[PDB]
Amino acid sequence: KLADCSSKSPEECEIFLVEGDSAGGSTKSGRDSRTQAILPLRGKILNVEKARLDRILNNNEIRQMITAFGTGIGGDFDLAKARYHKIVIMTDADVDGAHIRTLLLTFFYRFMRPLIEAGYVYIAQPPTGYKGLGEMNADQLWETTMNPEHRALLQVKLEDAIEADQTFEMLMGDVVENRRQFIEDNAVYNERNITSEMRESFLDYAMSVIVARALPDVRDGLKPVHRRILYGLNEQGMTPDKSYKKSARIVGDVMGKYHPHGDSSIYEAMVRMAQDFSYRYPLVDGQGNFGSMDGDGAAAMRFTEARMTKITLELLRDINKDTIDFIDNYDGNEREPSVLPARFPNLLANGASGIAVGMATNIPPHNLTELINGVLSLSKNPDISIAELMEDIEGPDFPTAGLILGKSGIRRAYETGRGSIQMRSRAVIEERGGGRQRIVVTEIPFQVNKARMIEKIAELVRDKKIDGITDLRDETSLRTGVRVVIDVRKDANASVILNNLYKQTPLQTSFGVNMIALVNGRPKLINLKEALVHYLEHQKTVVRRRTQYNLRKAKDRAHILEGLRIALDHIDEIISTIRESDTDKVAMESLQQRFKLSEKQAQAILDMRLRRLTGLERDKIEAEYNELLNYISELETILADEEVLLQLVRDELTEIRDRFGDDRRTEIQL
Amino acid sequence: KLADCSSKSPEECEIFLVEGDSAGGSTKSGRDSRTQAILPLRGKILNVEKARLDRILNNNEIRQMITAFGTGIGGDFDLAKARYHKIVIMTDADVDGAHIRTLLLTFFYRFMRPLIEAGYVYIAQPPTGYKGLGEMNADQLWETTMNPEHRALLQVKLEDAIEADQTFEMLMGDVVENRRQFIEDNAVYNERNITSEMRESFLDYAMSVIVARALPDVRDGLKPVHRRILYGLNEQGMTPDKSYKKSARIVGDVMGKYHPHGDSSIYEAMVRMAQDFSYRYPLVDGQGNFGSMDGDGAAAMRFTEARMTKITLELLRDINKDTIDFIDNYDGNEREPSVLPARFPNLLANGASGIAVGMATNIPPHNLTELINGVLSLSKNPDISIAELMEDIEGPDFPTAGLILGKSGIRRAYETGRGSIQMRSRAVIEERGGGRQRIVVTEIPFQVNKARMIEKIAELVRDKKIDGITDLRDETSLRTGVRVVIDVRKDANASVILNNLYKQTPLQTSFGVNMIALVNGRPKLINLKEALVHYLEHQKTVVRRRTQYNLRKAKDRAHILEGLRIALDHIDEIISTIRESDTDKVAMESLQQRFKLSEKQAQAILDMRLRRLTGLERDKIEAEYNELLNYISELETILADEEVLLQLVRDELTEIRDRFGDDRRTEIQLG
DNA sequence: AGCCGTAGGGCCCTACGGCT
DNA sequence: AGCCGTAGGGCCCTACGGC
Ligand SMILES: O=C1COc2ccc(N3C[C@H](CCNC[C@H]4Cc5cccc(Cl)c5C4)OC3=O)nc2N1
Ligand SMILES: [Cl-]
Ligand SMILES: [Cl-]
Ligand SMILES: [Cl-]
Ligand SMILES: [Mn+2]
Ligand SMILES: [Mn+2]
Ligand SMILES: [Mn+2]
Repeated sequence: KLADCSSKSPEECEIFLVEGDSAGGSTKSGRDSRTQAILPLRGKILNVEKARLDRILNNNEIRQMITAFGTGIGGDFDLAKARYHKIVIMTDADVDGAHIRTLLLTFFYRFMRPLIEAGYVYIAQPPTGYKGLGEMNADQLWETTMNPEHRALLQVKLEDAIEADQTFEMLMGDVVENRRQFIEDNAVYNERNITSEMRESFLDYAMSVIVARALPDVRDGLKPVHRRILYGLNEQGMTPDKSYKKSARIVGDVMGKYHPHGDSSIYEAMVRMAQDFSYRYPLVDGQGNFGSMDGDGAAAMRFTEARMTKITLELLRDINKDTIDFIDNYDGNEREPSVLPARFPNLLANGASGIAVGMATNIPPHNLTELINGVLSLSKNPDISIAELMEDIEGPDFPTAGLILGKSGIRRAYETGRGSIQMRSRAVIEERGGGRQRIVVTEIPFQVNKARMIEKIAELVRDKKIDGITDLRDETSLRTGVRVVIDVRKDANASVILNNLYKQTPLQTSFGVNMIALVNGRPKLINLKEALVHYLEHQKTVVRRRTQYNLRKAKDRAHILEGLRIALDHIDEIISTIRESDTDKVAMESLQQRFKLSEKQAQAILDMRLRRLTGLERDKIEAEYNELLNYISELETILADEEVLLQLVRDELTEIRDRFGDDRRTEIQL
Repeated sequence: KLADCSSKSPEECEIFLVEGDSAGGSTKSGRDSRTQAILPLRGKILNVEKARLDRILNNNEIRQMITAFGTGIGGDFDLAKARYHKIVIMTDADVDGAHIRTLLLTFFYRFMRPLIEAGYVYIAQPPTGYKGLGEMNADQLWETTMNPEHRALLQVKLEDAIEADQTFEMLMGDVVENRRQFIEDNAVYNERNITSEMRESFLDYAMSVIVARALPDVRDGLKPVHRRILYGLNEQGMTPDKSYKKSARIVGDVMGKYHPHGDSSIYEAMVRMAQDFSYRYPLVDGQGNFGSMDGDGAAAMRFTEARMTKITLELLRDINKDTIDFIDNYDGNEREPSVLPARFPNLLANGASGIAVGMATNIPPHNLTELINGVLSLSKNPDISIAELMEDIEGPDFPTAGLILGKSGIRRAYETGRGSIQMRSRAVIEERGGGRQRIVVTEIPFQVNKARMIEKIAELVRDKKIDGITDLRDETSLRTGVRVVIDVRKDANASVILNNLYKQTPLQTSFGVNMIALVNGRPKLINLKEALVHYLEHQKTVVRRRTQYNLRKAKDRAHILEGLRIALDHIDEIISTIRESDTDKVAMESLQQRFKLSEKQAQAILDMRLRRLTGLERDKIEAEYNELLNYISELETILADEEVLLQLVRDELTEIRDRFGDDRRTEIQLG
């Protein structure tokens, strides 16, 4: 909805395009309303390079810009009717605002190309460090970005019409592989030429989606939003032994500290982590309505509560023992983990699916006993083959159970990273009395919506697209579990109906495996052994660093305790020394001198409470020291022999297998 | 919408009504889907005692119920066509769920009475402690509420049709005064008869809105949502000196801790406190788009940042010195203040508007300097008249400045608590060249939406209801301020046009004063002096309790200093005593009997660190003891003489006036 | 009239890749 | 063709009282 300017001389009038009304309100308050109109849009606009033509012309946003510009489109473009001589793209200073700019330019170039050639399209430059313009105060948006006296608008120029053509089709067109080859050749881990602006802005968007949004890290199997939710729960001590915490608090916590994005993305990613039909090993324990297999969303975040599951403690275990590198957060006010310790193989256990740019990923979940057995075998034989690994890891193990048809799709996916896996419901034919039968479905394929699949069966029966079905009911319940009943007409073959259902409904569904994950911060198609080799290497690194951290801290503490033991052994001299010093600093110097102490030891002596001089407190000091010396010698044994450290890796993985390993759910049928 | 059950036999089928899809999901997952259908609604349902039939019949929620029930309505009702023989009202277990229940009952009583008389209407009893059914797990909603083996449904009974009629008309009808009377007459601060159910659930709703939602407390000027926000900022140290904090963290924090309601009510309440066109003395310091006078909303909470203003530190000043009573929060997991110390008279300074039940409140804002001089005059003269307080407090002072026409409406509002005050835009007539003129408006009345005012004027011009306006523009800008231009046709009398605009548009707007506030937890219409009296009596209690807290605290400390003095004087024997003690208890027991020490004194000695034995601490400890003793008598002098306590209140008020007092913005012109 | 301000409640558009 | 899941972006109904 346009906020027009009062002047009607197009030569001096500017229209700014902003992402929405949050951004529009700061822009309206700061503008010069005589000459500066504002059109807030609605986020991502239609990609006209990919869209059917009738659909573009019906698009509400497309239509409001055409109307606003007054020019018309395509053949009917009349540049003499433009209502503004500066069209100013002013999206947010983040990667999504870069994307929206590339979509806006695609539309101008494909439908209002003379606007560009006439020098009418500009790119505003609002400062970085604000999530959107709505975060800026009006006078700041004026002085930095909109005031003609200070701003630095870039004018879009079209130099090479053929290169611009090709550019728009490669970046914005539907041939993914040309977009993908552009990203790989260019990935890096005033006036403005449109080709160049399109390239740099789309690459800026595409790389961010690839390494910091849609794909999981090979080491902990997490995407950034999930890693930040799980770190946020741990920062707040939201452990299984504590009471549930309001989901609104959690989301608001994670958004402000670590994840500068919309609340629905954070909340709905936390939700998936609590759903036992989505996560093979759920990472979040939800209290309340957390959605169903029928596609119902969760309850609004003001109602639900959450904490960590017990297995999530294994993801976070030893995160504060210098086991993983922390990084600066998005605004330099917080620290966050680049990766979680991940003391079970979470990428394969829970799987992943993510639509990135130029590529996607689709990793099925696995049984945790089999995975760790697989890692165990790899650790005892670096040259193990994929086939040997499949003796441990039979194939996927979906939270929703069901059946897998055959093994060659599994084997291809594990050997190459790509493969097609036919999944089936668990369905039986059974008698219902009076000579009649029914088909009874008790498990359905992974990621299939049950209500949607039932409606698809009702549509087929209604439209006479399948014969033999008299009735269709969902009898699922907490007491029953999943139970879908399809009653068969008397004397009709119910095996033929079922096989037809497998052909015409999601009762059979394929899972296309496409195992892409971040390896060393780069997207990579990996096979099964590589995924396990990267995980095992992470675990050797974590436990080595935890050992190195534990040894430093123990030695420091022992060093302190040696000072307290000296003080307990010479308590009268300690008192005399301190009492005869004017100041704490003279005391600290004199203690260092008399008793050969370090500064840290002297300050520990000065900080000791008189209660530490009682009998049982002196014994406590001696006991902690003796215990610490034994602990130090054990830690040093581990760092001195790579084999002992590798054996500690296997032992802690075996402990996790025994505590959290469960039975396989999906049956793999020959 | 409707998740129907599979049985088509009505006598065994039940339909549960819940507030929405969040509640519906838990209900749908817990139900027995053979006999239990579910219809989520959309929150507050239409009050059909107040609405006419055309609106009712086209309301989406009402239609869905009628279709689902199958019986038709009114004279078309047919009990034989009921698709269920149990209609179960299962709203959330909170006062707004009680309200929705009264609304649904009203609809059944007025359109489907034979359903009640057949005993087909029931009330479910989900357990308390959940914000909505969407917080329960599926299985616990089944076992507590839906399972026929353990549930306690209430069958709605109609026992006297004359009493029911009158009850529905009184509680839900148009006339407000009968509703207000029922609340006043009744407020206290497995089958169910419908009149009892309607009176109980409605009174619960009404009392909760009256005393814990829409009306300000007379002492600190705040409604519960605003108090909890501001307390929330203070408990997280979001002070003016610290950086801004993310609005979403604040809102999520306040909702979990103290305010179990929608995030839109929390965020919008914080937003208004940050608007210098809404608050005469803004309590929240906002970062980003916090809305405008055109009725633009604030940026969404994921974009904005907030902290306290400096004047808000005065609302919170002394909150940690036992000056106000803390209470348990909604779930018993937290403590929250019942009232803030409010070291400036914030009820009148910032005003309030609120719609409650059976009553509303409209308090206009005032100039801080005038208010405090008012309170000061009062404190010197309990018998002071309203005319004399108006020598200090001339009338409201809107953040939007503007003009007030005359004093008679102000005077009536201050004497009785009610009165109409005419607000006028600041408007001049000026030349624009070529012999033509214009009207220029630079200030609009309080709470008038500028863009809406402009389009009303434009509407009068295009509908030829006002002569002589040729053009109209909004030239407002950050550099210019508010500036609306109205061009006048050449030769037209721009003063006639102006006067017509005051008549026909919000350019002139009334403020209807209705000073209702909470006095001792009860709503009360109060005049200006009573409002000032209650505030001053608050300031006396706060300063007296603060003084008593510092006295208690200073005496505990001097006591500790006396025990440490003794230790430092016998430090060798203190150390030995301790060293030969196996446990801290034996040490405690020994120190007390040897040096005549209390438990806390001997605990302080055992807690003392070694660095405290340096040779100037004894004098440093003696130094603090003798100032503390000077400090204890200063405090005791205040508590011994009420005139001194009163003078201390005046002194701290005068200093607040000097630091935050500012000039009057609204001009009162005579009438 | 419809607006003030705390409350109850929810829906739909867009991009992106790969499988059907 | 339209589904999967992280992302960008917003709008409407209801109660309540006084004018
Ligand atoms: O308690 C907390 C904690 O952390 C938070 C972070 C962030 C946000 N939020 C919420 C809000 C966006 C969600 N509602 C948008 C409405 C627009 C619209 C239009 C038509 C139909 C519908 Cl249904 C809707 C829904 O914007 C924002 O930033 N809230 C919270 N709350
Ligand atoms: Cl300590
Ligand atoms: Cl304090
Ligand atoms: Cl208005
Ligand atoms: Mn944005
Ligand atoms: Mn509710
Ligand atoms: Mn008027």
